[PDB]
Amino acid sequence: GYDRALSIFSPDGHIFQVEYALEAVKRGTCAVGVKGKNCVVLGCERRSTLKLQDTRITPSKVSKIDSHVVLSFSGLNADSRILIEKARVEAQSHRLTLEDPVTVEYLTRYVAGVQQRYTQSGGVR
Amino acid sequence: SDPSSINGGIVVAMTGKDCVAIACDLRLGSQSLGVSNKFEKIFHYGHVFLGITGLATDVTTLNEMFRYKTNLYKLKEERAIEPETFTQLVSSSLYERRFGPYFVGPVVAGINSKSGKPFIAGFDLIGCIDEAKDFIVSGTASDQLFGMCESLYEPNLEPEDLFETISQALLNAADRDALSGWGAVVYIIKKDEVVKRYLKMRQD
Amino acid sequence: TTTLAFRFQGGIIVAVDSRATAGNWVASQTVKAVIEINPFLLGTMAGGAADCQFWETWLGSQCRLHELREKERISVAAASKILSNLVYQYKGAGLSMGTMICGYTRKEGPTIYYVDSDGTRLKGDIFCVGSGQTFAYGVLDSNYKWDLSVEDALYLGKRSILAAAHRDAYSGGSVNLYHVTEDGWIYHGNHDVGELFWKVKEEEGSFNNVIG
Amino acid sequence: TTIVGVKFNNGVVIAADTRSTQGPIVADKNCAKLHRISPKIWCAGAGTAADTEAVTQLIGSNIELHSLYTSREPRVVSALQMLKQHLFKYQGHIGAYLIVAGVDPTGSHLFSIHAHGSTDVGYYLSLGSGSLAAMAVLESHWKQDLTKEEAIKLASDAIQAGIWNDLGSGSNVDVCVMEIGKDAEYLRNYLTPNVREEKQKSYKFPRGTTAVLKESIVNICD
Amino acid sequence: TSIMAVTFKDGVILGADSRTTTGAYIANRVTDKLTRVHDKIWCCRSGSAADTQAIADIVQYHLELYTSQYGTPSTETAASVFKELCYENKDNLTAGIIVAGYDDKNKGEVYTIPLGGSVHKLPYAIAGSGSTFIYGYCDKNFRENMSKEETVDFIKHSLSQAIKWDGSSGGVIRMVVLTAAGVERLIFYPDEYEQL
Amino acid sequence: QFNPYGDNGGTILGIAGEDFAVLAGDTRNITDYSINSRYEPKVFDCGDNIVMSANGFAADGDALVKRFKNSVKWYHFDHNDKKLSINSAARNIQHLLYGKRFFPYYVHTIIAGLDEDGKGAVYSFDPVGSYEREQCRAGGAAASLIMPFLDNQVNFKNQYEPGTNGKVKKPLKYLSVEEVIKLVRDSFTSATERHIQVGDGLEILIVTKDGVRKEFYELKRD
Amino acid sequence: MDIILGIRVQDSVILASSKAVTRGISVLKDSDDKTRQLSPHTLMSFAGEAGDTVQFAEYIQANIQLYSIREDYELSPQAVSSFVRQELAKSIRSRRPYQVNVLIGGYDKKKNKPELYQIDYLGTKVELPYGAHGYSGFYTFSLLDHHYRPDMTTEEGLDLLKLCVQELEKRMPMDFKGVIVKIVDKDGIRQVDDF
Amino acid sequence: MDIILGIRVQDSVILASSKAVTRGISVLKDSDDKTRQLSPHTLMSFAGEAGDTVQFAEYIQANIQLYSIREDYELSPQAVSSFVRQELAKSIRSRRPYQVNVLIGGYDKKKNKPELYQIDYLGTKVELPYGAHGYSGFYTFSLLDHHYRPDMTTEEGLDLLKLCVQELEKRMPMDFKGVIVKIVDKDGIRQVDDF
Amino acid sequence: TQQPIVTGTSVISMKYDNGVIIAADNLGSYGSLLRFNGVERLIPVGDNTVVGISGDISDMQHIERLLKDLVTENAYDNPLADAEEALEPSYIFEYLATVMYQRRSKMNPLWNAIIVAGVQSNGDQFLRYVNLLGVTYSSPTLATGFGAHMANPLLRKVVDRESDIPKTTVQVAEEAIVNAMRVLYYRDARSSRNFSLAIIDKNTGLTFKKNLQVENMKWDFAKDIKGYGTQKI
Ligand SMILES: *[C@@](C)(CO)[C@](*)(O)[C@H](CC(C)C)NC(=O)[C@H](Cc1ccccc1)NC(=O)[C@H](CC(C)C)NC(=O)[C@H](CCc1ccccc1)NC(=O)CN1CCOCC1
Ligand SMILES: *[C@@](C)(CO)[C@](*)(O)[C@H](CC(C)C)NC(=O)[C@H](Cc1ccccc1)NC(=O)[C@H](CC(C)C)NC(=O)[C@H](CCc1ccccc1)NC(=O)CN1CCOCC1
Ligand SMILES: *[C@@](C)(CO)[C@](*)(O)[C@H](CC(C)C)NC(=O)[C@H](Cc1ccccc1)NC(=O)[C@H](CC(C)C)NC(=O)[C@H](CCc1ccccc1)NC(=O)CN1CCOCC1
Ligand SMILES: [Cl-]
Ligand SMILES: [Mg+2]
Ligand SMILES: [Mg+2]
Repeated sequence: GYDRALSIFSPDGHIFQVEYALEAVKRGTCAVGVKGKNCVVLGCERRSTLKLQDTRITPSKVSKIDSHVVLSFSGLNADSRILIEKARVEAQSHRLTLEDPVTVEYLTRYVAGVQQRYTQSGGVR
Repeated sequence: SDPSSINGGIVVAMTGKDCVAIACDLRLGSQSLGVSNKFEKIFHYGHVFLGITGLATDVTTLNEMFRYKTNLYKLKEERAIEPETFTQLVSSSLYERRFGPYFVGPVVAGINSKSGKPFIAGFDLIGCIDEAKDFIVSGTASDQLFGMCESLYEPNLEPEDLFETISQALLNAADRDALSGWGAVVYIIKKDEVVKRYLKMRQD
Repeated sequence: TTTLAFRFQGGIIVAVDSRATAGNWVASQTVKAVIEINPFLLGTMAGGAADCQFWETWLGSQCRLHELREKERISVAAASKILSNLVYQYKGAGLSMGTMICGYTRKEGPTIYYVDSDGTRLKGDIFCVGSGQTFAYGVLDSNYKWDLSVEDALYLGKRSILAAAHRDAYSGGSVNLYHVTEDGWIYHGNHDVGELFWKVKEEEGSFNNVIG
Repeated sequence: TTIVGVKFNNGVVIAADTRSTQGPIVADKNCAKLHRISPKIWCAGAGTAADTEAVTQLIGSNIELHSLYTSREPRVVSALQMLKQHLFKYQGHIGAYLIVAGVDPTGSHLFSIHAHGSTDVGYYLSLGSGSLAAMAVLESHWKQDLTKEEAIKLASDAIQAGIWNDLGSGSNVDVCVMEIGKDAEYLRNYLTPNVREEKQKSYKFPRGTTAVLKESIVNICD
Repeated sequence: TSIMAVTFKDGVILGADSRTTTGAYIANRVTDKLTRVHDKIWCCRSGSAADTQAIADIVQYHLELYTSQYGTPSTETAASVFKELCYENKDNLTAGIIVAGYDDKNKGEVYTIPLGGSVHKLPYAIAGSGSTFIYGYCDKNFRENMSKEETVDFIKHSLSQAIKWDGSSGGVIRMVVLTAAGVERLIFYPDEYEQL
Repeated sequence: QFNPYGDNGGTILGIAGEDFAVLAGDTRNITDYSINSRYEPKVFDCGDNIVMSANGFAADGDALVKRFKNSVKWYHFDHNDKKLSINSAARNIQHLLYGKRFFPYYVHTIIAGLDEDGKGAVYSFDPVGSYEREQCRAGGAAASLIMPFLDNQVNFKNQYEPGTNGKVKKPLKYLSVEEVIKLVRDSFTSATERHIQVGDGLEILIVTKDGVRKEFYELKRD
Repeated sequence: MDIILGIRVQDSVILASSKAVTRGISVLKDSDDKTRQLSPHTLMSFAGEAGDTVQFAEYIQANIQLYSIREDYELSPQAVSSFVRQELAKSIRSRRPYQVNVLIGGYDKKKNKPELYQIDYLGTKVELPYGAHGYSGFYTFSLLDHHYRPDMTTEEGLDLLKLCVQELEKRMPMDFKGVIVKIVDKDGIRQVDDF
Repeated sequence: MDIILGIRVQDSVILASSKAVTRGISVLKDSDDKTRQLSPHTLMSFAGEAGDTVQFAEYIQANIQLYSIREDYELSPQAVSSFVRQELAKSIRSRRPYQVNVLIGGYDKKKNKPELYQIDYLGTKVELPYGAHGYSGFYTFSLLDHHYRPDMTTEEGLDLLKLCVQELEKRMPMDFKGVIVKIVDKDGIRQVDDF
Repeated sequence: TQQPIVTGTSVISMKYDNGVIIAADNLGSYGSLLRFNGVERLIPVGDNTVVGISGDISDMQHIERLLKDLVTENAYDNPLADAEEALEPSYIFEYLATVMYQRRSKMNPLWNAIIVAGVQSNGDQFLRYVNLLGVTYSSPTLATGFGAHMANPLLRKVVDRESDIPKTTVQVAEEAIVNAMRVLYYRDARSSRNFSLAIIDKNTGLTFKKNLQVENMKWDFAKDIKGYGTQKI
């Protein structure tokens, strides 16, 4: 298996691969989250250099993880699908073992844990 | 499906100074289910006492059989049967059914009316006689009784003291056996008086 | 064994006997058939002693890890399911367990889950498990009401174990009582069947079949 | 069990231990395994306890009736023949393993019988669970032309080997000496090397320790 | 067991070891497997000790009753009585018997009776567990009309090898000589036959 | 077919006092009806004032004791020479036993020592790891003989105060080390009389705050 | 055959017996009377192996009726129970034993007392205040231990019996289609039609 | 676990499942729901080996719910039944197979038709107008052959179902403590509380 | 799961005042067939230990190879291999006992019964038993198979307990062993007349005796034994 340590420290104490991943997020289309008194709203930008698009079938920016939780993102679109899939699986697994749907904090903690694991695992960015 | 441990129960007998004692529990069950707490396992024919453990149908059958035989003995002999003689009758009768035996563990106890000597004996299911000076044990808690009797017993105990020793042997052995207990009876036998006492024990 | 647990107005009663046997040999009269998973959850033990002891202690470790990670008490549903999913992995290997996971939480209220070694997991109001379960059911069913007082409920659980201890050869020794509330469980003492039987006989007038 | 038989100058001696077992449990610590078939024909028995007693008594009964019928003292070969034909008929189901010995008008004799009905002749024999321990001693110390006192010593030493080394055997040593021209002497508890030591404590209870529910006088009289 | 019977010029000789076993334990190391059913009709016993003894006892009874009525029986007649018992009770018996006898008319005769209860008249016969190891030796070395001393050496050497290889055979080598002269018993100890 | 288990006999006994605890066991080792050794110890000092015995199949018993002794050693390495409490040892042994739930150690295990309050403690285990603290426990071949005697003499079961109409029980009280050893010696002499696998010798290990002392007594060798 | 119960009270013996007859996965009948009158003041209920039960019951019935005609006299319940026990005691060591368990409820006219005897197929006799055969006992015995009193009336006994049937109907796996109840007292035997 | 039934009518699928849970000689529970909702318009009832039943049902439920979230779309009853069959078909050749028999009742929203699928533990799928598992079929099938019509209403289906339960309660040996009935139609899944 | 094919019978041994004695016959049986007669079942390890093995011979030869390899391995990087860091009987035994128990725990045993006899560096006598089950025990006398039933009783008459060891000389002890081997030849159907005997003394060291024979046997009384009961001729 491919083992290379891609995410590593630099002399100044920075992990450049993690910081360059933030640059990819900075390139991505804008996404905003605002929570009110009895609701949350997720707003998302879609760039207009793409005409002749089919909006029926094009992947939506906001994704349902469960019937009560949603996930939007900014950055690499292909990467987001992997996090969304894992989150959806964990959501059903939680219902199966705990007999209760995930809290938003728990689901976030899981997704964040996956992201962290890819910052100190060999062979992955 | 082991005939000797379906119904459960125990019998123990001891000797003392010019006396004998025989005791038994009162349980009758069907494996785990307790059915009767009044099932006495000690019988007597004249001054000869017989305790029987094992399969309950055979206990009842053998009592009826030895009552039958001792009644005829008395009519022909014109005297009551003695413990030594009765012991041989039990052995003969059991071995008669050598290849289809009664599933029992009988115990004889009594005092010879002529000599005045205390006498006890035990048998296996096919009639082997086990005579003893000290004590005889039988039943589903025989291992327990052997342990209690071997440590508690001492020779030449007076009737009142012998009562305490045999009662404690039975009680503590019965409490370490699931299929024994549910009450107990003790017979104290002197040359020309016999006392029967019901013990208070835990009912589980 | 005989173990029971029932739901009522004032929470949950748990009552067990204390006998252990190896065939007809009575190994112990002082066994703890109620295991304290934590200050709020109880587990009953029936079947394999080691299997129940080992895995319900293990369950308490998993329940402790849950509240460390989630900063919240584990539900009775989630706790019972951790145990049931575990034994289901070992299905066919020969585990022997019949337990009741009892607890009281805010979202659930008083809750009892029967969990068994062949994978069964049942929520219910009344359960009796063990070789003397039928004897305990008989007394429990005929006298059970939801509007029982805490005093009367504790007695019914005690009286039901006594009924089994008496009839079932492989049940007896003593009775251990527990009352489970939202703030935790309360131990209501060890009651020797030897003294308890005669006491109940005299005061209640029951057990006339026995010579007293 | 351990049982042995040893021939000597003017007769034969047999011996046995005194342990009776019920699985791993010692049922009788001092049982008699030496049986009288006739006054001068004795039998040592191993195996199923009830079978050895029942078969020795039956043949002993028939030997007595035979002795009365023929006006003669019974012979060992008669007891041997009657026993083996009885045992053979039951195809081993009567678990009696015997050492038969005695003196008669023909002389002194020593045989063994197995449950299936086979017999063996010898100057020294051993049967039972401790037969290997005993035979080891017999094979080590036996010789031709033993005296009475030498044969008793050899026999009891062979039984002791079983007592100490075999878990099936224990307690005391019984002996019976059958010499020609003399009455047979049965030496019950010839050796008692397993006396129980004094107990550390007396377990005599204070009177009234045992809780009682009912008392009643039992009527044994008519 | 290792047993054999061999006819020769003057009559017949029976031979046997002296071992009786219970598993691997030797219950008797000085057994006598050569048994008399009549004055000059003997048999070699192999198989169950109980069965062969019971059979030989019955045969001896039959031949004693035969003699009282009809005079001395033939060796063939004796073998027939053995067969009758072994064949009719084949389901309950484990007995391999060799019958050997001396007539004045018929001289030495040997009949072997295996497990099934069949009868086979032969010049010589071998049987028992240890016989398997000497089929080759006995076939190569047997001759008809041998002398007494030659026959004794043949049996001695044969059973020596049987004993050497068979754990179920051992002890002493017993022999019984049947001729017009009478009945002679012979014995041979380990120190002699082992170093042959 | 190969049978990986065997029965080496023997019996053990653990009693707990106020400020002490004893763990006794006979020194006889057997297979079937043969004696392997008249002195083969099976009660061991494992360190940290813990004594241990694993009776039944000796090979499994020796392996377990060996593993626990090793567990104690590593407990010191990993936790700054901390003393392993008797309760912590018990829980550790459960995991050793249950670790082989599907190919068990065929042994009844008993340990003894002092708890963290200085009071006597005895813990007993089944072959797969279920354990319980007790004042009294007999294990092994003659456990069925000894245990009900202990119930009667240690815990005063079935004993009522004389004259009280069987209403007042005999009061529980701690026994002296002298009185406990008397009960142990009488327990084993009684077991030796009636169980064939029990005898030869008795080795007792006493545990106090001062350390671990030994006492040895002869038993009948039949 | 499955459920048979018996309760002895102050002045009578009450027997309750299930009505179902099941073979395989089919309830063939739901109105079966699992009892025979042995004499005017003696009733026997039965349960066990198919065929054996009725064959045994009727055989006993014939023998007791024969005795009654011969002596012009009714045997006591104790005498009848002993006769029945001996027949089962013989049977158990036969080539093919009767696999039948019985309860014998009777009223002794000489003693003026009700009597209930429980006898299993081995020939194991016991006199009891209350009795059961099969799995029924595992529920009813503990229930009766609690609620039973020796001085109860026949009506109190019937209520006590209703309590048993309800518990059985709640916790028993099989549908036994209710019970036929019969009372034995000084006036003989009668059936309760509405239970 | 024992009795599960299913009837497809004109505009709905009706599932009936017994409430009893029995272990040994004790009915541990009499209110057990032997079904799981796989999706808003698909319901699965189950019966078989203890533990396996619920473990399997919930595993299927989790997988279908995962699919619904991923695609934001409900799978057709036919698609779900095929998925379930394949899981059982895998299972039967495993080290320890799921011993579970199921009925899948669903309403196809694209076709506007009710659908009933019967799948046994081997992975044997059949679409039926009416179905059953276990010994129940031996009574109900012949009964439904006679009384069933394809154009029946939901109310007519419930009466037809009552006729089945009555027959089972009459002739079945075991007490199954009645049934929980659920209806699947265009408006989803709902439970009949009074049956 | 095994079944033994070619087997070796009893191994017997005992302690005496200055050391230990061990003996075993030279037979390799193939069931009832006494197949192989030149089989050495006593295997010395160094000059202070002798391992006696009974049971399956193929497994015995495997154990020989292990012990031979153990000596080689101990000599590696060990300047004191013939002195302070030489192999002790206790080391050799514990190794075998570990192996036997590991093999039984894998349900694939070495079908043997082993007795390790030797003298330790401090002069102490070593005598301990181990078998296919991994069961271990020590005693003043030890024996396997039939030897356990017939030899031990005879050897225990000489050394019945620990205190009898200083009182027992090498002459007396060897005499008892040789006598025991004769008794086994009388009574064990899978035994041979030829045997080997080894003595490990703390003073005189290892003495290995090969090609011994059972002698001074009693067979003469056999001539007097006729029939099985009645028969006179
Ligand atoms: C009532 C009392 C009866 O069911 C309860 O169900 C109790 C619950 C309490 C004990 C928690 N159950 C038992 O007492 C239970 C009955 C049982 C046994 C085995 C399987 C199922 C149910 N008893 C035990 O488990 C006893 C507990 C001992 C006495 C402390 N243990 C044993 O029988 C052990 C181990 C049995 C075992 C289980 C699983 C795999 C292998 C073995 N057996 C022994 O101790 C036997 N003996 C010990 C001494 O060494 C030789 C072997
Ligand atoms: C040595 C001690 C052992 O080899 C001797 O051989 C002695 C012989 C002396 C006593 C003449 N043998 C015994 O002590 C013998 C050993 C034995 C046991 C079982 C089968 C064969 C041999 N023990 C007995 O015969 C006892 C005698 C008792 C102590 C009075 N009997 C039993 O152990 C009986 C066996 C009866 C039996 C029936 C059918 C076929 C064979 C044997 N067993 C029981 O009593 C056990 N059990 C008690 C509960 O009820 C059911 C039976
Ligand atoms: C050689 C040995 C084999 O060809 C000879 O044939 C001799 C014959 C001589 C004695 C005339 N055969 C034996 O020694 C014979 C071997 C044998 C064994 C079993 C069946 C047939 C042949 N041994 C015996 O007959 C002994 C003699 C006793 C010890 C005096 N008897 C047994 O071994 C009995 C036999 C029981 C039997 C089985 C089948 C048919 C008839 C009888 N067996 C046992 O006692 C079993 N034993 C119990 C203790 O545990 C080990 C097995
Ligand atoms: Cl013979
Ligand atoms: Mg009880
Ligand atoms: Mg001994």
